[PDB]
Amino acid sequence: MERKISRIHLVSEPSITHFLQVSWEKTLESGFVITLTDGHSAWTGTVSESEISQEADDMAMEKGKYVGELRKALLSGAGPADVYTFNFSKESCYFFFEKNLKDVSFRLGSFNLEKVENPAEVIRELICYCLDTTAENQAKNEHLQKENERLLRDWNDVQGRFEKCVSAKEALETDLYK
Amino acid sequence: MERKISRIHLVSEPSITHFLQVSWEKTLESGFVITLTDGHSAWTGTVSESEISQEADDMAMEKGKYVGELRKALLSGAGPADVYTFNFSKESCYFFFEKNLKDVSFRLGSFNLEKVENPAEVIRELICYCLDTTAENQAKNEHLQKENERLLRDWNDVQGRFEKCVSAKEALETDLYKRFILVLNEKKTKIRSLHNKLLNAAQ
Amino acid sequence: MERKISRIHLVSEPSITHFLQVSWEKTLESGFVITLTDGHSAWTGTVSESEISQEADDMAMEKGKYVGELRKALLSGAGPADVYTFNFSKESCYFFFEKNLKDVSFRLGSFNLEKVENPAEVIRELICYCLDTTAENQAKNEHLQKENERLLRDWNDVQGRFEKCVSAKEALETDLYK
Amino acid sequence: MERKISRIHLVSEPSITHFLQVSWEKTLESGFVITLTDGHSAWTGTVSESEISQEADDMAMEKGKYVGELRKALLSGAGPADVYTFNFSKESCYFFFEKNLKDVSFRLGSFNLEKVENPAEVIRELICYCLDTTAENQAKNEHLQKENERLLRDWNDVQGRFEKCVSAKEALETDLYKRFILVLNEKKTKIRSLHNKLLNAAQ
Repeated sequence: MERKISRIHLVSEPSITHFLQVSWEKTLESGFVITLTDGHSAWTGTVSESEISQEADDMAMEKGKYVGELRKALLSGAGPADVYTFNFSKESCYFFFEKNLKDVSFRLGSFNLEKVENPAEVIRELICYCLDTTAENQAKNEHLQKENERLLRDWNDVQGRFEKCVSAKEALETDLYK
Repeated sequence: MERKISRIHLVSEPSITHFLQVSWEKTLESGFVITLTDGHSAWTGTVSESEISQEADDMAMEKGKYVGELRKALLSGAGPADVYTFNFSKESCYFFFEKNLKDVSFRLGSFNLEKVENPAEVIRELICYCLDTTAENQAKNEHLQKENERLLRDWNDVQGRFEKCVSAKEALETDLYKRFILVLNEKKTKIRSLHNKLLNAAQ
Repeated sequence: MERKISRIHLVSEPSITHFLQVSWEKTLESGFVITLTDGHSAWTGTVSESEISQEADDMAMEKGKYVGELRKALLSGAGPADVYTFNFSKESCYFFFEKNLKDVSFRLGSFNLEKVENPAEVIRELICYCLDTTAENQAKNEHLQKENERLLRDWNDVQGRFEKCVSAKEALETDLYK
Repeated sequence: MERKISRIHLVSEPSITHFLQVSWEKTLESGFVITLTDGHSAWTGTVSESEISQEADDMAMEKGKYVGELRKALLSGAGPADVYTFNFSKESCYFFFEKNLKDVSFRLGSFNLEKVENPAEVIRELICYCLDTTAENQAKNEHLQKENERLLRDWNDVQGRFEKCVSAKEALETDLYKRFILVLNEKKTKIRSLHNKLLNAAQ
């Protein structure tokens, strides 16, 4: 399974940074689970692959394009120009996000999130994930430097073999064969 | 500032995974702030450079070795055989940790942690910090990657330019050589044209 | 425009008191200008609202919290416990301030200050500002006392009206109506 | 000690604003120290109680009125119609000021000012002094403010307690009154019960 964690700002609470954890199986369009967090409370919701496909229809868009918008808006895939906003009512339990073109905004999606009974468990899980992840990427990068390091020392060996070659030549002619 | 995050298990709470966030400026030896979390509440404390030197003396251990111990116990820098344990009284807010040696554990250090009034902000700050870290590292990957692909190309085409130089010089030289041979010959062809027609011109 | 003038002590010159003049338009986070003075020389620098927001990020803090720290440290908003220190190199032109928690200090900010070509003009301006200000606050307080004074004399009138009321009563019954 | 700061304009330097800092102990009449500044350099001098009395006599002016003039000219206590001028020779260090009367200015006083070796400290001291003043005054505001809010409440609830007293007494009294009326009646109801059944008991 795959996930993406990102930070957003709710239109109703601009002084605080909320977080988004979105996870899916093979593809985002195959359906995904979405969790919103403020670091203490947690709200989760599910979106089936049929609700997605259905929404793309209601919007006169090709499923691919819509999914694309979903990536940009929910998996932090937005471009420098793209501007997305997010809304959530901690009473309504209704979460909706919009795209803004020149200040003219249009609904892009919306779903209901239910309050998580055990938020600290979700959060602990999120941190473990990040921990494992940072560790993996640390390794990869560490292993990648060993490789670059090898290339350099591996190259330094060629230098030496070359010098020894020249000397063998600047010699052999002048000597051995006279 | 430097910052390190890791998971630990409290002796009194073996079922719930706790997190430790250590922040410091230059070396751990200069002091450092330490935060503990269960993802719901947060406790923070500070350990000064003095307290660190004091503790190290109380164990008759040279600072270096001690700072190293703090590094292993508190920054996940512990070896596979290293057994460190952590203790925290949520009523006392006294936190001490010990290194297990010869089946017996010895207190390696301690400190007090005030309860954090606003845990959420602390957790938020941690996730913010992780996001930056994940993003920062991913980029270093991609940069190291290209730097890697770069080196690999300079190699793949060095033995390319090299084989060409030789051919070049291998050519200029052969001319230079064939010439000299020609010179050696002319100096002998004139000798015959003469010595023969010279014994004709002279005698 | 708003400003705040305060006194600090540079780690490198503890025997002398330096001064800080910080000014901003609507908000501190909207960007501000900072001037350091020793009463003779002057060093000024600017901080845009984007450098601020940027710094809060690098520090894993919410813009609001960071700005808060800036107020406490640069506009003398520190609490009794808070301890901030300030550094400046009159060669490096580099100014940096740190917060100290139990003697363990952490960088909080830093910027470059350029030497002011006409320090006495800045200083004269600062004094005019203080002058105007002291005058305003003098007025306000002076006007506020006239008000308190009015209330007291205004109240003394009620006393008299009351006495005249009683007398009218202790009379009317005993007299007029007999 | 008392201290007053103000801006003035020197006749010889109409473009640069200068500052005057006057310090004294009880009354200006007891002597006082005066400092002049352009924010770069500083000149200081002292004017004794004697010199002040001497000058006042040299003008056949009663001390009181003269001290008042010094107050207006040197402590910003000058009226809207008052025109005072100031003169300073940075080469002589002689400073004299005059009051403009009937289109002609008359010297009101003078004194010498030695150049201050360390101007910065003087300026620093002034800003330090202003900081204290701004802080001290702001506090008096806040204190006067509360003292104000206080008085306003005692009023808003006095007409409250008052309306209640009346109701209280307005009640106790009505009982006290209704009783007496009852007494007056009983003294007449007995009269009838008797006089009628008494003319029956007697006759």
